[PDB]
Amino acid sequence: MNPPPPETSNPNKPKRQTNQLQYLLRVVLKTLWKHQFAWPFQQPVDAVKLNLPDYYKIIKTPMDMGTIKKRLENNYYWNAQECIQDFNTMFTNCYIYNKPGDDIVLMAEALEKLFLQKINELPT
Ligand SMILES: O=[N+]([O-])c1cc(Cl)c(O)c2ncccc12
Repeated sequence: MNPPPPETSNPNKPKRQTNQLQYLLRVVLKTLWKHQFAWPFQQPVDAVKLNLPDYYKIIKTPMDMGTIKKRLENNYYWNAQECIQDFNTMFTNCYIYNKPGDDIVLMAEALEKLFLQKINELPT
């Protein structure tokens, strides 16, 4: 079945809140969340429901915007770069599992371009 979801808290990890990390939540994630193509990325891939029994055979560092949102809400990250790496893992996993031009990939590519637009300029 499905693996445990990625952690959204960790008391051994030091927490921080920066202007940039608040912006990644309130502006970047909250607007990506509203996109019509966001729904596949709002929660961990349910390989059992989706009948993708090889998914977690191939994807060993899963990530999703639901997990990122909870991390941001928990101040789980030390800096904005940690959060941006999670977004990139999410996108890269989708391009690894799937193939150019697949419906799910076109959705990921639309979100990625939007994501790149929004982090082009972060607050001070
Ligand atoms: O939720 N989904 O339907 C979903 C999400 C993600 Cl992130 C994927 O890579 C998928 N790949 C193939 C089929 C469905 C997928």
